Amino acid sequence: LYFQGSLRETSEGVILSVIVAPNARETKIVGIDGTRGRVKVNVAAPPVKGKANKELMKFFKKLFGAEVVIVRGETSREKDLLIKGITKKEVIEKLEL
Ligand code: NA
Repeated sequence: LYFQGSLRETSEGVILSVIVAPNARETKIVGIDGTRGRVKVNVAAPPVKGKANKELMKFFKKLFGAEVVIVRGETSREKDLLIKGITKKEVIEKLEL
């Protein structure tokens, strides 16, 4: 199981496909869902008032040093994040740290 199954590079940056679980002890990557092609991300925020979406974006903006926006799944557990202006190679390097 590699992170490459959860990423693709468009003209704008990298779309990182995640599957979240809120109410977690710590925001962190906890796995890879090999069937869905998504990174399993625990989010230390409640799923109310957009707080889990905010925490998710904050985590990845800090990790990648780039603006992160939700492009699909704002009200789903399965969310696609656009990491603007970054390459897939850079995203893989940072996910593997
Ligand atoms: Na939310």
